[PDB]
Amino acid sequence: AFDDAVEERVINEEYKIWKKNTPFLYDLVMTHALEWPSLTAQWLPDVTRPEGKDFSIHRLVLGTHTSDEQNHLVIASVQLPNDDAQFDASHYDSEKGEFGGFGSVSGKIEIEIKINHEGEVNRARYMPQNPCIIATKTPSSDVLVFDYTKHPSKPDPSGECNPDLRLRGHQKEGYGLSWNPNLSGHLLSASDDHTICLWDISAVPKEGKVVDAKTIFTGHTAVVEDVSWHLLHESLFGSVADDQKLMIWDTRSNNTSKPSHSVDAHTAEVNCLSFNPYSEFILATGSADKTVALWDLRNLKLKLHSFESHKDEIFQVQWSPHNETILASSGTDRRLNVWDLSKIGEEQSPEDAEDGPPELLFIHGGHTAKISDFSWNPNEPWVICSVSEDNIMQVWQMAENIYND
Amino acid sequence: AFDDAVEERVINEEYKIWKKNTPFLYDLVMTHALEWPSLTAQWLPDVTRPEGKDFSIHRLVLGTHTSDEQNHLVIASVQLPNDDAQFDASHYDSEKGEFGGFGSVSGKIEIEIKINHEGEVNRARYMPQNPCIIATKTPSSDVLVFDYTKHPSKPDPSGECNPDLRLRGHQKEGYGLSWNPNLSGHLLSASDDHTICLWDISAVPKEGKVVDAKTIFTGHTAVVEDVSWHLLHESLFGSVADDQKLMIWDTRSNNTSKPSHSVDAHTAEVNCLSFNPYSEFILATGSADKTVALWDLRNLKLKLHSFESHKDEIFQVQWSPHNETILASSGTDRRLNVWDLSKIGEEQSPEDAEDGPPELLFIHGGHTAKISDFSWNPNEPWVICSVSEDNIMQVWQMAENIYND
Amino acid sequence: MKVITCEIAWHNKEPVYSLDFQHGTAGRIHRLASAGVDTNVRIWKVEKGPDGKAIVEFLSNLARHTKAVNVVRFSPTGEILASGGDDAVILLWKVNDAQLNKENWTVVKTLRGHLEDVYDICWATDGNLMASASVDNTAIIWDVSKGQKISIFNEHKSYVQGVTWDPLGQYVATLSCDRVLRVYSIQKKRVAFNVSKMLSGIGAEGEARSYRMFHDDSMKSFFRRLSFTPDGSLLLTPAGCVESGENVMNTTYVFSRKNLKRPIAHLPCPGKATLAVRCCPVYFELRPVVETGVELMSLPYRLVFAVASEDSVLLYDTQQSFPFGYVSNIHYHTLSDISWSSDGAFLAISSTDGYCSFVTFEKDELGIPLKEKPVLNMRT
Amino acid sequence: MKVITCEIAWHNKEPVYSLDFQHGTAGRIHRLASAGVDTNVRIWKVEKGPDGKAIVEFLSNLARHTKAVNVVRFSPTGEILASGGDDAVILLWKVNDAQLNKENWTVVKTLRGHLEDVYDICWATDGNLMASASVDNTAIIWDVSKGQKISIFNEHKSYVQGVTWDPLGQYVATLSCDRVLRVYSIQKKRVAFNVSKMLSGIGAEGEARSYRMFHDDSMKSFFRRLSFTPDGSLLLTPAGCVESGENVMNTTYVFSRKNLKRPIAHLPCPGKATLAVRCCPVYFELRPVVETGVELMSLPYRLVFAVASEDSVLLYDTQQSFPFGYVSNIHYHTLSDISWSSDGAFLAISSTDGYCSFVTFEKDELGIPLKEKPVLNMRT
Amino acid sequence: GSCGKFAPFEIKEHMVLAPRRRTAFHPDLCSQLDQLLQQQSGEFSFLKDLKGRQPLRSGPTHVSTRNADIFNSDVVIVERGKGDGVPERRKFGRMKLLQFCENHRPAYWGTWNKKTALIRARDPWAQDTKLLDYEVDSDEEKVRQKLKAKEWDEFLAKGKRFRVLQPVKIGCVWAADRDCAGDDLKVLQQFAACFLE
Amino acid sequence: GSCGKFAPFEIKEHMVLAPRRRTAFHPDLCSQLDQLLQQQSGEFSFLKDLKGRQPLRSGPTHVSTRNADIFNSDVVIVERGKGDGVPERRKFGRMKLLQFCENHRPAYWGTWNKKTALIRARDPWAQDTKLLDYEVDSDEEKVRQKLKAKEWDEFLAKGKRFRVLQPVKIGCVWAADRDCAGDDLKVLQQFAACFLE
Repeated sequence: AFDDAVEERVINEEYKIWKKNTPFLYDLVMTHALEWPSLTAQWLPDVTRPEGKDFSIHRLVLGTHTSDEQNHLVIASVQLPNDDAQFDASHYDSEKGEFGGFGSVSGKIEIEIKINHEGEVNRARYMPQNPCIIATKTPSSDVLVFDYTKHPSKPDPSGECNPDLRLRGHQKEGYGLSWNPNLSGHLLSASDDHTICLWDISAVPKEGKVVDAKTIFTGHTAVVEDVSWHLLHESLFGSVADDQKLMIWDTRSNNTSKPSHSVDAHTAEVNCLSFNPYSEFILATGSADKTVALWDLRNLKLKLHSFESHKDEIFQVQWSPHNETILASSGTDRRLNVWDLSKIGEEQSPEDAEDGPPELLFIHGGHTAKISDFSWNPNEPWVICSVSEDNIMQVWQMAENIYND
Repeated sequence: AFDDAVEERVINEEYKIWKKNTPFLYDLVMTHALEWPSLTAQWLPDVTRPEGKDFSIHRLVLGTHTSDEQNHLVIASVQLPNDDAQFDASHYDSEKGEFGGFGSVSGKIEIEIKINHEGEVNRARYMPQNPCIIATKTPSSDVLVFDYTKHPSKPDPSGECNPDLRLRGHQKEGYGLSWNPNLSGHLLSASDDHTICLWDISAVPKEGKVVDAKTIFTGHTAVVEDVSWHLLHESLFGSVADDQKLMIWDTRSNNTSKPSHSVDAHTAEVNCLSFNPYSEFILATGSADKTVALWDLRNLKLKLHSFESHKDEIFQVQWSPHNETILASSGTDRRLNVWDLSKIGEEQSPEDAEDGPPELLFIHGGHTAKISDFSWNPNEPWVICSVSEDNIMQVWQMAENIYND
Repeated sequence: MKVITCEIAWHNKEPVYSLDFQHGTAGRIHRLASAGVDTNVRIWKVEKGPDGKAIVEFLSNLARHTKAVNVVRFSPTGEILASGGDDAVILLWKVNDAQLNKENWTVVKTLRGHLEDVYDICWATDGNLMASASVDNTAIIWDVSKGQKISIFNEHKSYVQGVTWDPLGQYVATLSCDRVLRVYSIQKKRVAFNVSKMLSGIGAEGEARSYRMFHDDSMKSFFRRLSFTPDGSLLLTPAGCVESGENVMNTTYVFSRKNLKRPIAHLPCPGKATLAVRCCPVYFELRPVVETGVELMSLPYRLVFAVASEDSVLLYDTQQSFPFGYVSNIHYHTLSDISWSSDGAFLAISSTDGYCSFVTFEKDELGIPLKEKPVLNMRT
Repeated sequence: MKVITCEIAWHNKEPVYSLDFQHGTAGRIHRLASAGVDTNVRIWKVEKGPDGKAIVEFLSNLARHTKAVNVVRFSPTGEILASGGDDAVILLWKVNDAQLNKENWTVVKTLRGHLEDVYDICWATDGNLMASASVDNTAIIWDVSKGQKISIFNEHKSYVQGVTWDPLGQYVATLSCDRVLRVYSIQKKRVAFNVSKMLSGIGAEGEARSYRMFHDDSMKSFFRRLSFTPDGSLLLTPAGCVESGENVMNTTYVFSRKNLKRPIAHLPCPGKATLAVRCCPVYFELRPVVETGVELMSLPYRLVFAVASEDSVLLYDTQQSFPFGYVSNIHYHTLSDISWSSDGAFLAISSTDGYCSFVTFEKDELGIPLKEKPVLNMRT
Repeated sequence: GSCGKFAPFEIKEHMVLAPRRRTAFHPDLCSQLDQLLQQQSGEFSFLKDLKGRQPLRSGPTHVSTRNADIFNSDVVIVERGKGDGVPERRKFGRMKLLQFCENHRPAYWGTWNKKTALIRARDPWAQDTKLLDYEVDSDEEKVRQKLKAKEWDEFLAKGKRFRVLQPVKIGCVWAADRDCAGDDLKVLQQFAACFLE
Repeated sequence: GSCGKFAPFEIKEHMVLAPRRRTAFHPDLCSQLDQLLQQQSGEFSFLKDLKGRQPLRSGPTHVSTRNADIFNSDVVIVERGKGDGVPERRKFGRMKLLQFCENHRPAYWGTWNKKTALIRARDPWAQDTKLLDYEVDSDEEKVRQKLKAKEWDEFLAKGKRFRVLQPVKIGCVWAADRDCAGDDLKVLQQFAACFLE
């Protein structure tokens, strides 16, 4: 009806005005249209710095969401200018009064590796101990594990994929997936089957192809939306489910049906969680309340704070790897919110409070659809890649004067 | 029956012994198996010499002969070591007593451009005034003209070709084709229709695609096997036909049914002819007599000499571009004979005469099938590329001690 | 970090004796000054290229010196360039508004009063006082504004091969060839501390085994350039010897303000002897600390410095025991002087073979700079 | 052809005055000898790399000379190396079977009798006679086997800056600074031909306009190295002047054996003055001839040679009027000497700025060598 | 580092890996965490301590491999000519890269020094009229010599009047050549021999 | 040189074209040929004149472009060490390249100095026993320093005892680093500060 047309017109006008205002708010904007929408996006730890060049090359792991076509797990390359090259007195525009000029310097985005994948790539996450190993979530009950160095750079002529490992623990599809950063080969997956599955692929023989579930946790009574290992403890891991619950599990606990700790995190479905890389006690959970709750592991009864500037459901929350006080959250409201922890509870001018709470730092509204997934760049600070539903991938970085000042 | 088996066994043994004896007779041997047999082979005048590299890159124009597949006009690249790099004290094998070792230095042969082609490529010849323009003879009555810079590097997804020019003068297929080296755009073709067709493509509009025959010569009473322009005269050209006749035509002559000169060249079919690049009076014609006749344009009644060391029909005769006294002839006897003019009528020892006439210099018997077509390299002396019926292409060069001495 | 060794001689293949960056720069491009035996003081423009490799642009040549120039030092404001040489006269250069010069420099003051070659020069924090060491066994303190000598220290018994000025304005440290470290009180104008000998444990029969801290004449470097910490807390003196076992080991001694007659510690440099010490002027936030008594000094910030021996450069910071950097075998002869850039992104090293080199650091590679530089508790 | 200019100084950035290849080599790798102001004669090994660029390997250093070495020449057999310099003594070196030498050379004969600097040396075909030109206005012919002087020519009035020996053993040609070319009969030991003046057509008023052929002292090169053709038919003398218009133009004169008092022709070199002439020792088959009276001499073969001026090298052959090669602006100062390799694949050029260069040719690029070298009609 | 049947990760020649940890390894940490996991004492307030100290940060990933980046420079830059006298580059800030997939106009690579008080990061859609016209931007579409060592020596010898040499070489041009360029033929004819009789 | 609707041939950066003619252009030549085409006089014998003169030849195609090949060498080669004392390379002739598509064994790139009197070019299949066993070959499968100008100066200063320096650089290694290599950590621990009390 008229709802779709009005929404499309408003979104187009908002994107136009955002593009017009982009120079004041960003130091880097790279809009790219992918072949198919990507439900997942993750920065690879590889950064290749070719000597004698003014740029570095980063890599991204993405998926494809085809309604009736062949689905692909994609590894793509992005070129980003070097910091020393960001100061260059090449040309001086005497009219606009800037050292600008569009010129020919541009970011190069290209697809490097495409691998077949049966079904949509719900979420792909590489193993930190070995970036060659990538685990993918399918719309089936199995979780796939690929090694992109053991597959051709171009897809097979036909047929489905040939996964290196197949993990069969669930009964339904899922979206939560996380490797253990302290125990190599330990993988945690969450699905709609109300269970969390833990696999240990560190003892697979050379000719092995199927791995059964090492452990199954059945504490949650609803769809387990996300699961994530603790970044410093090889035993503790958190999970957020549709039952408005966040559970902290210990693998040393013999009870696989009751978590070591349970918290009524929110008033609706909690879709994501992430641990702070610099503090072993602090984590964050994004909910359907349009809220992000801050949790201290030393005091789980009290919610540390609630970030409340989102306008719809929140699906991904990730911490900044270069700053403990910086948080990011994306959702269906076509916005990516960046928050500063050190600005919580500060006084605010009457017109500044109109924009939002003092903890809110930045708003990214360059996406015309739901932001499927975003990821911080672990090598270049303040660089975020976000992929949305309308096959749009954007690698961007906000202006230096916003965070540095 | 037993004929095929005996022939295969004898040819395999002969190829094995030739391969074993190859170090004594050649300074360069490069055997490559093509995807499909090639009926034509011509060296392109391009030689790319990358600075700081120990090799040069030459190019070859070839055809494909598929029984029921898609036919292609091929432009391929061949790497040849530089002369300065042929002396190298890299390793010294104390066992074999040579500065040898197989190592990793090898010739690189790869296909660069493939263009669709309706029907087999009977013969492809580039225009000397513009190597981008290549004329091909099809099994149809039309002659095609392509510009490989106006076509994709990879063939079309399906369908036949889109030739740049189509010349319709004949009624049947043919094999003789030659550009005018003194008048740009003048092309001569010979076919089984007993006629020779001359086209002038020097006035084709940009959107023009079909060119009618400018002139038709009907002197021959049999299948006109080959036609060739004179290398210094923009008006005279020779032709050899199945009627045992060689005719010299003048384009200034108004009689298109009677040549300016006619010679009963041989006692059977004459398949090829070629003019000497250093002498405007001397030419050579290869016949089905297993003979190559030398002709002087100043005295056409008398045959200058008859090379009589071939064992079967002769299909291609080409002069060496770097030596006027050196001639080459190939045929169905799977042999490529190289002859020295300066050794005609010389005394010979009784055992040397067993091998052949004194004018015979070299024999190339590395082909296990009929040599479809060979060509001298115009840039590297004594380098010959020969393609045979069993999809075998060989770029070779005989030993220095054979001709220099 | 990256190392860029220059393949083109700056002073006609003659030895390069000193280097110093323009401390007054506040941007990304820096000004460097080099002294050589060719009687020329050359000023260059140093900046990083698009790839990150240092690029050197020639700016000016100063040929007023008649003999070899041994020491070149910039004022704290970067406005006055002090050059000392074998002619016993110190030239003070300034930019004024000669075919090869992109920019022009002229002598403002000619400080005279030395009798032999001048080897080291140190400025005061306020920039109105200077200190210079010379071969004539005297260290002379000059009034920069008046352009005249104000004090002479003749307590040395050999060549004075290094002088540093306290950033808090209390002491002046001199290192001489007599294996003696001297600390002069800036207010009393006399000798406050003498540091020559050092004991090492108990003997074998309880005797007080005491040797000499510093190197003998065997040193291959003209210079013994010690340095104070930018905050002033620590004093680093190169060309030291420690009798660990039956054999001596080269080291750089580290002293505290609390007691100047005994060093806190020594950084050992096996191989050749250390000759230069230069500190990075950037105060860095502390690294994630593994709790240990490893730090040289316990303060909320840390400071990176470099110790240059005859054939190597060791990069230390405040809190770590082991150096975080080590570079060696980049020059065929003895190094002469090292100098940090204003932003800490460059470390220029000069050697007597005639060629210089740069050590470059990426953004925040050395550490996280403090938001506000700490205020100094000056004595004066 | 390829041009490879050497970016590394062979003689410590001092001027290089002479170059000569070892004519006795019969392979692909060659031996080159260079003289410089550094009182050193350096022998190097020159060969082409895999790509075709010349590569120079250092072999030996000869430091017996006390002053600058101006001329270095190899014997026709390549066994004796003649070196002359400012010390007025010519050293004859031979290979014998000192830390820097890969191979060792020692002095065999010390030819003495000159009073000033020696500028040019020329061998005889048999290798038993030598000729040398010096600043002392004398050209001395020496007996190589006896190691003693056999004749002295003192007819010069200024410095003698070039001497060549007739390959047919009949004449010796000397070029001096007095703008006079002298041709001495080898048997009479006297002056056979004097070539100083030259007329140019008919004057405007019917007069006989006659000027001087050769350049004055204004030439920036010490040398006027003329050369005979390897067959001996022609004589090429650089540093010539032709009054084409109202101003003179630099040129190289070409004389015949039939008459030595008037040149056949002159090759003009607009710009700087020609100083050196060196011929390729390879006899080449004639090019496809367009029939004209253009050839300098009419013989079944042809010979390639090079004329080096102050800042350029012109590559001529026998039959063509215009040079087939021209190279210029590869050195910042005046060129000194040129030398062909035994096989004709190398042309070494030396210049006074301190760096040398090579001109390399691919196989049969210059032409097709004769199967048999023509026999010479020796006079003796 | 081989996990299961998979080979360990292969680091390329110029590859760098982001650090796996952002904090120094504390031995007892986990144990203490375990205690703090069961005590559940609300005595600790992290947000209170956040404002009392500096945030924990880390810099961009840099190379730390042994003998990784070691380079040599054989060039000295000499600048001649007044030029246009462009303003100081340092006062113009970082060069921003703004590229869009749907823009026909190429990517923008340049600085931005326009100043506003309405376009806030808190509100990306906040309009600032009278300074920025909100219409579609994409509607339609002296000397710095790099002397080597020898050239640097020559420059020192001469000065500002010195210029680098441009070598002029003419290949083998013969009288029989037909496809040879006429320009080289005339340049070589400029040196044509002149005969006298 | 555009013929019809086709653009002229584009010569690449390092391309060379073989000459279109092999003889100098004679103006009256064609005319004379026409006469000799009509007279048909057998007075001329080409084979007779062939043996009385040298054959007309031409060399390999070389580069003749203006300012085409101009290079600079900054290296002098210094050879040290007796080595193995291998024979003279010059006496071994050209290195032959023999490669075959059907051979599993890689291509052969080396000289061949075996001497026979039976393997003739007139008869490739002529067997030579007692020297070559006719069986299937494919069954299964000191220092030369390149000194730069500075290194050359140092070599002249020192002599044969001189060796080029090998720079040793250790990247930023911190106590808090966890993935840092342990060898660099120990090498830097070798310089660990020693305290006195």
